[PDB]
Amino acid sequence: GKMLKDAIDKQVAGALVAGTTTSTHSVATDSTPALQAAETGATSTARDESMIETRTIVPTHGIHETSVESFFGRSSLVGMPLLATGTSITHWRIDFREFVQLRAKMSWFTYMRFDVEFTIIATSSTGQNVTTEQHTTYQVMYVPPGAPVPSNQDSFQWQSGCNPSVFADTDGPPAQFSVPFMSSANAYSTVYDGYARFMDTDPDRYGILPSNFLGFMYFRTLEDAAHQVRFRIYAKIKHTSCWIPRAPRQAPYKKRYNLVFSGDSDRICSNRASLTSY
Amino acid sequence: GKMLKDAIDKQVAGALVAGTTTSTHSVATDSTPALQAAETGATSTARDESMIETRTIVPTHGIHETSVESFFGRSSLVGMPLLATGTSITHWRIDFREFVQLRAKMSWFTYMRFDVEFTIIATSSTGQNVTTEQHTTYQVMYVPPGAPVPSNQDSFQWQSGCNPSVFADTDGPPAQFSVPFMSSANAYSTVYDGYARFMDTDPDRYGILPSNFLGFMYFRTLEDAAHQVRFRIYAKIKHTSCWIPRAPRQAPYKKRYNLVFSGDSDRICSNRASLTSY
Amino acid sequence: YSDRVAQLTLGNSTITTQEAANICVAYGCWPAKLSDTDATSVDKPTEPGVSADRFYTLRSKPWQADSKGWYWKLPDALNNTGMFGQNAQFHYIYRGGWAVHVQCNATKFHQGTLLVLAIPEHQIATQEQPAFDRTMPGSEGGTFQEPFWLEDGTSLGNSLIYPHQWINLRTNNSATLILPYVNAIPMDSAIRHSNWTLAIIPVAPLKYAAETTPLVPITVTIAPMETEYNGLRRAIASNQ
Amino acid sequence: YSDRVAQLTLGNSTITTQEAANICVAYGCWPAKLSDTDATSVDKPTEPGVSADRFYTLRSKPWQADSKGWYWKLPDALNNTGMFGQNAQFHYIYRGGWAVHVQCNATKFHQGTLLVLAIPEHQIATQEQPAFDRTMPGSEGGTFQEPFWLEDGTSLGNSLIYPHQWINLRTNNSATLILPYVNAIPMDSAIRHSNWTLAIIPVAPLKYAAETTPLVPITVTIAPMETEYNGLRRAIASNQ
Amino acid sequence: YSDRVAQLTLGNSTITTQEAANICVAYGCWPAKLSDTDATSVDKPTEPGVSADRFYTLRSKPWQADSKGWYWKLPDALNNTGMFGQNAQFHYIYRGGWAVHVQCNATKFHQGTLLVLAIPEHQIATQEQPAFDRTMPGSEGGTFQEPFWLEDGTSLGNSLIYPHQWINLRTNNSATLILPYVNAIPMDSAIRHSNWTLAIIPVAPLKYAAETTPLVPITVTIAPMETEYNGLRRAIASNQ
Amino acid sequence: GAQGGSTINYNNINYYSHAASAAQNKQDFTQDPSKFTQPIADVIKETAVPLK
Amino acid sequence: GAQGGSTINYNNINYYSHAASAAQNKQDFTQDPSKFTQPIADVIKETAVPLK
Amino acid sequence: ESILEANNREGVEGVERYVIPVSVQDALDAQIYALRLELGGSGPLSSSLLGTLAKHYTQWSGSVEITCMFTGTFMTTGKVLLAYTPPGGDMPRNREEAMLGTHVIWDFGLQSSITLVIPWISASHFRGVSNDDVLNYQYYAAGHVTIWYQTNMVIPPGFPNTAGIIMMIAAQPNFSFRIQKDREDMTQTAILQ
Amino acid sequence: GLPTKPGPGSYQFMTTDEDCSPCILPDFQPTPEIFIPGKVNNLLEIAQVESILEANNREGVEGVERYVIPVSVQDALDAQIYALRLELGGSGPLSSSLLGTLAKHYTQWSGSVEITCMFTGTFMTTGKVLLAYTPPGGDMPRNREEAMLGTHVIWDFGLQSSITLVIPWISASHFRGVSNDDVLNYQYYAAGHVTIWYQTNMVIPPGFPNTAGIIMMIAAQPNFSFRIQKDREDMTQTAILQ
Ligand SMILES: CCCCCCCCCCCCCC(=O)O
Ligand SMILES: CCCCCCCCCCCCCC(=O)O
Ligand SMILES: CCCCCCCCCCCCCC(=O)O
Ligand SMILES: CCCCCCCCCCCCCC(=O)O
Repeated sequence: GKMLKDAIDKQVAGALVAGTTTSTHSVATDSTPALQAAETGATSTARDESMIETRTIVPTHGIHETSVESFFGRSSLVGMPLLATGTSITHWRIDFREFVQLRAKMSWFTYMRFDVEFTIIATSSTGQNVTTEQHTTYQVMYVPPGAPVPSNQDSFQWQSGCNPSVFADTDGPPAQFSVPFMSSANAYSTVYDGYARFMDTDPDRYGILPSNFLGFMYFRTLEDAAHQVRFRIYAKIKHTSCWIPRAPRQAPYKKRYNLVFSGDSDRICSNRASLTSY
Repeated sequence: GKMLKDAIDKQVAGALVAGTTTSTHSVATDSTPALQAAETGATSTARDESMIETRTIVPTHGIHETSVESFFGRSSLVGMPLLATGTSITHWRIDFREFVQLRAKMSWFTYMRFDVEFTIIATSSTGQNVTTEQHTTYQVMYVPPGAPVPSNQDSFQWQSGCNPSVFADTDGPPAQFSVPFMSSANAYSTVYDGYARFMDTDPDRYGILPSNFLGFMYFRTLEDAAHQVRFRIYAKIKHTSCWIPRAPRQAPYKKRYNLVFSGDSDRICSNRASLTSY
Repeated sequence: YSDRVAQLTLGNSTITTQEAANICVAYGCWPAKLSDTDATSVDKPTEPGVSADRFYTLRSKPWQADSKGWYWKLPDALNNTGMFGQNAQFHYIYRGGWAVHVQCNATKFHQGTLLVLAIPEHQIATQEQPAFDRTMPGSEGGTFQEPFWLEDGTSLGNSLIYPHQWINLRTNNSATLILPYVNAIPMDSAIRHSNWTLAIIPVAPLKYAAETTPLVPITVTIAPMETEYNGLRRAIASNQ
Repeated sequence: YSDRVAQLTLGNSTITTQEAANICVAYGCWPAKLSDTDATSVDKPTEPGVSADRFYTLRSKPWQADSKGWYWKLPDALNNTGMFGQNAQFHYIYRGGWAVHVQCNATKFHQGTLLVLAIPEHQIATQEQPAFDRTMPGSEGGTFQEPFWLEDGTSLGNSLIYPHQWINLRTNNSATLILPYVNAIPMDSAIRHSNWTLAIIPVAPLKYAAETTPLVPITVTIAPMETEYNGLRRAIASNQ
Repeated sequence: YSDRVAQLTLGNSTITTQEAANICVAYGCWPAKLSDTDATSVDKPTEPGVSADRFYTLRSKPWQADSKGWYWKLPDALNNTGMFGQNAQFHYIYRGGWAVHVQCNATKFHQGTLLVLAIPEHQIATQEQPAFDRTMPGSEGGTFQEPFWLEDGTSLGNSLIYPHQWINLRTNNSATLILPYVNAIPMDSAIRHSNWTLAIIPVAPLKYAAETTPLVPITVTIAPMETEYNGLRRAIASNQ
Repeated sequence: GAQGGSTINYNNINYYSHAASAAQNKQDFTQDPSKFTQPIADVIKETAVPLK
Repeated sequence: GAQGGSTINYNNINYYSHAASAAQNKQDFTQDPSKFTQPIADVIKETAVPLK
Repeated sequence: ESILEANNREGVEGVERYVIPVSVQDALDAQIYALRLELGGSGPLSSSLLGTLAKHYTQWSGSVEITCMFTGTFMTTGKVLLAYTPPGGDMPRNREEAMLGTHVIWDFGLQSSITLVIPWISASHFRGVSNDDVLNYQYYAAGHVTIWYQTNMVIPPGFPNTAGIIMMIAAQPNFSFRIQKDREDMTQTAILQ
Repeated sequence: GLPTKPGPGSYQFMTTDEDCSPCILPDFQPTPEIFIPGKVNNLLEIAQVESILEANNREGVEGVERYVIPVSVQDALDAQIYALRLELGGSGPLSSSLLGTLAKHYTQWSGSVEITCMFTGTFMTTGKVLLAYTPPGGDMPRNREEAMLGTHVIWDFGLQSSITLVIPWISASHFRGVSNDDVLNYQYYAAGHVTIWYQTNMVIPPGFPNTAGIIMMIAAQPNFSFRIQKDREDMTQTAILQ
């Protein structure tokens, strides 16, 4: 049926890399492809065929593993809240900045528009952190800014009449759910050269764009936990638009909410004793 | 096939918000859009374009998250009966008034016609309420008004020849089932300015419309429970018709079966010291 | 050309006002008779016509400095009045709309504002569940004690969602509301259930250009509209 | 025929250079006004035209032996200058592009190379979160302390991904960049957010054919382009 | 149908009045932009649009028993206000018309009449040539000392040749005048020359139905209309 | 719907017999705000004076 | 695709209502490298001298 | 439209919180009212119909209108300036500063009421409803509404020297909400019995 | 119910799964997409952009100076300016460039690379330079006579400030390994050598700077690609960021 045709999108990865045309020797004063001028800011236009004698090469290699979708389109850890047994409650602030691998991958772009698939793995363990048996339901509640936060395991906030929740078992399959692009802005921002507030220039609000922050995930067990639970929160970025590539992060990350780095030794690649030998 | 076409309904959320037409300055005695009269009971008709000079704005925002279906169309807690080990039996009276979030959401309307998806999460725990292991079947029996109630775990009422029952495991996936609009009336009523009975004006039967009450859910374990079981009963309202919007509840709820409130301090929003500063 | 001048003729009765605002027609729905597709009761209804579809005037109320407001249940307030009252007493079930007219004149030397609410299914409470003398107060009506909470734990400020007009003394001396039947069933008992509440609440207090405060009454005039009755038996006056 | 000779005329102002390289147009995108499909703010924008879309010259900088580099936030650097500055002060939100022209002449007896970066959303840090005097330095601009890390934990070597030119003294004395508006929203506040940073970093140091080092200034000239402003209120100068 | 009710919308600003008389359009000439045939200055004008073509409210004046009158020079009175003021400061020459709205309400228990003159090229004198604080009084305006002679050796009685309205308290509470640009040249400096004077002169004194005289302010609201500016340089605020 | 903008386009497929089993309805239904905002016998056009 | 060479050919079938539920997009989209490599007003053909 | 709980001064209880005082002034250009434009928080807009709906949502967009009704005697006159100031700074301090913004000027007369349309003026397509501090949702500051005497309130001898404005608010047709969220002030400590 | 047989892999979570999954906010309607300049659809658009080699990686050189290879007036003929092992992996100068940092995220590479050099001496400073690419099999070329036997360009300093040496894809296989993993003998994928030599000399007028610089720049050609994503070696953390 055509109605089911609406739920199917045929999508194709068949873009190839550029090929090579055979070329011959050139002795002239007409064509000088090797002479360049980096001052313009343009990258060199010279190609293989104009610099040496080439054979013909039919293109066969795909480019799809470096499409922005493929590069971001896998799951990565973004949150690891620990539910202790004293209160049986925990939360994770929602952003991709606690764990460095996804953050550094995002640092190649300025603005990014995407959806998210979240995946939550819960693991129970003892005080000495050895795996242990515990079968219990847990509740993950999305708490958006301005909604009252639960303060206990039995708080009546966990009613969840308006906050969305997911209920799953600690020893069941992983909870998984998708999320549309939720920013009030038309993209997310990986970096922000401004202040979070008018009438304020506190350093702690520099580089803080609050339209990236959609709130909190809160976690309880539905009864009081017998053992601590660790939730691992994975995000896969999908349906991805990217704008304005950047110099990628090179210094290690130090803080969650700013770009501070050490910068004690100004170098990235390793040293050698002489430029004319390895 | 066309027969399977009967089981598919293509349904679309593409209603947009109103746009903006550009306007220019107006110097006249003809058109006075800013002059109003609130005495009529009509809301102001003045629009942006007639009050200031506007640009053109193409509408892009949807309205679907405030459709009545979307606003009610999620699950909320409505019942939390506890099955103790002494009798291994409990029940929940069926109405959406024990827990305040769903009740307050319903208080925006007078009459509401809907279906229900119920979801039941069972959790076992110790006397000190710490999660514990217990694998057992439980039985939820719909007991409508006039059907004899079970008095024990082994009562022969649990035969369930005519009452519908659901059997599920305490440590299995949650039981879930749907329900059509069951009122003898043509809608449910969120508020009732009348008496439950003729020839009676007892205050305890004021505001009681018994056509909202479809009876009881009764709960046993199929054997005698070793640990207490807590059932959490969630309802999602769906296929929703709503009539006659109301002033929504503002004072906290106090009782399950009437609108009594404290009303000690007559205000809702917070105070300030002066109307001409914040 | 002038929505400040109105005339309302129902039956043998006619109202006029030279300072109206407009006429509020609740939910844009003029009262209408019950169609065969929604009806359930199989007996042929009695439709009394002009004997009941006419304006009735209740006793007036003084607007005092301290007044919190007044309220009337419908049909409750008219259940002992005229041929409406008799048709409502002699039948098990009733249906119909209302034409409500609130009168209050004062001077160009006065100020003050009344809010005139028609509230459907106005179930009331306070710190306690109310007694019968407040839920069904009769022709004399009741008074608010929590006008800020609209007697129901909601707020007066948000009650403009209900059909309403104002009486702002600088502008108008009268409010008119046309109310359709509202219920979750086709017909319902007149003595057991009140479909509408007429509520008149002072918002801006009544002030005079002197300190001597003459009598300024409020007067309610209500006409039933498009009435039907089913279930004829003996006459029963109240749910007690 | 000659991309070494350029003339840039905006408003009442005209720049010339006899040693340009070319003109960099960032992301191949000439500045453009906001279309009705992407716009959200409903008020009619003010478009000041030539009163603001014109070249402004900042104070010059001496290129010294030890210089690490200089930077300016935009619109920050021009927020107190001319009718651009006034339109940016009097409106809540602003949008527009830039025409940037960096001048530095020296001799055929000199050597040295400047890198001229236009960096969008150039949020900066060092071993510490920066204060306001560095995040929004004004017309005088700021100076780099970690030019190798591009003040942001990235690397200067990879900043050629950003729109850029060089000033290599053997080749050219000027760099020209045309910058479109870049943001994740349609308009944004001029005092709270800097959309672009103009960064001028020495890569090859400045050397003279003698040991006596005459004064070689660097001079920045910036023209706003295709500007709009919405949200008219009083004039507000800074986010402090 | 009603020239007693008016609404004036310019920019982000809207005026209303329920007691207007009509609108005076001086010499039947709506403000208009300068045509290429009459223009002399060759540079492309800045036209700020809504950023300047909007109503500005000056500080109010008390109408006292002894009041002789008040006056404001234009553009003088608005030269330090808003984006009009800034565009007038930053350009050598300016042209445009005005929308003037004078407000004064009192009671049906009051009497008194204001004359509201828009006087073009209103050069003033008394027994002495006036100082700058009277020729260009700014936003606060000046006061008459010879209201009978219209500060200029003519007569108030003959000033009805100028565009005018009355505020007669028994009739209206507001006067509206639309003024075209008037000059002997196409454009002229805003700080050196005042093209119009707004003059408000009491003719019948202000009388109250008691001897206790409450505060009755007069309030002026002025919108520039169809403005152009040429000759962009630094901002210059006054001719001193 | 593999995407138009703010258009969610859904094929609700009910697997059970009773219509009540079906998932929630995603249609946008008609909005008549004027039964609540303009509930008056005589229409008052925006440019007119309301009273009289 | 039961295989052409470097052509992955996929029918993304979304079972849920919201487009955000769909799996990741496998299309190759247009590449315009020259907005970053040749971001200059005057094109410089490979065989020409760049300056002048 | 619904009524703003606008007279939220400490000590005002009940129905009186719905009437902003307006008096005969003895000084020029005085301020009547000041209000931070916010759908969230706990100020006067939060308890209205629009504000209570906003309690259930996280984000908002669109134009809002405020309709004011004067309640003085027939013989009482006055002119009022209603101003909307876009964000970036503080509340306007005097009528000279407030008039620089979007504003309407209200003449008391037969038509009892006025509308100030607060138009959607915004860097982004949506704002955050809440003012969540830890999350810096003050980023979404939406400006100021202030009310001023344009001339004065004037009365005949011996009339009430104080009258009222009833403020009313509603959304325009270009308005919407996103992201359902729990209502802050609808709580319970126990199951209802 | 339809009879089924869940098989192996049931209930597993694979990080590269391509599956639809229920949306937790199925009624949400996002903000429109607006035009933004510089949209990127494929990271090989970035790899084709030139970036500066951290080429002067001698022990003791810090900061911006690591970006300028010294070039001097020579007192001897045919001297060497620079030497560089052609490697997208490891930690040498190519590893910190745009192409090198992208290669850190990938396991395999193919295609031609180009190196653009810009001279920074005075207008009056002259010179000719030989840039050589030696295919693998042996060591770095020891003298200019040996290096010239390979692919090479000869650069004349002049008005056009810059030169390109295109390092063409010359390879037994369609792809090479990015890394030099020793236990796995990925030195199998050795990709050759780049060396720079004085073709004549740097010559200056009296009293000019006798030292100038080359800024080396690198980028991928349009025939280039990467395979197999892999974790970046030098982007680590010992603790959760707070
Ligand atoms: C739990 C359902 C709603 C949660 C919304 C999650 C959306 C996350 C997007 C994060 C984008 C910003 C990333 C960052 O700031 O580093
Ligand atoms: C268990 C199967 C039959 C149960 C029927 C449940 C229907 C519940 C509808 C409740 C509507 C009234 C809500 C209320 O009174 O507050
Ligand atoms: C077992 C029979 C398979 C039929 C289900 C096909 C997929 C469900 C249709 C979903 C339609 C809406 C999806 C969308 O386009 O957003
Ligand atoms: C339950 C309905 C069954 C429909 C699923 C049919 C198989 C999925 C289509 C996969 C299309 C791409 C596969 C391929 O050719 O590589």
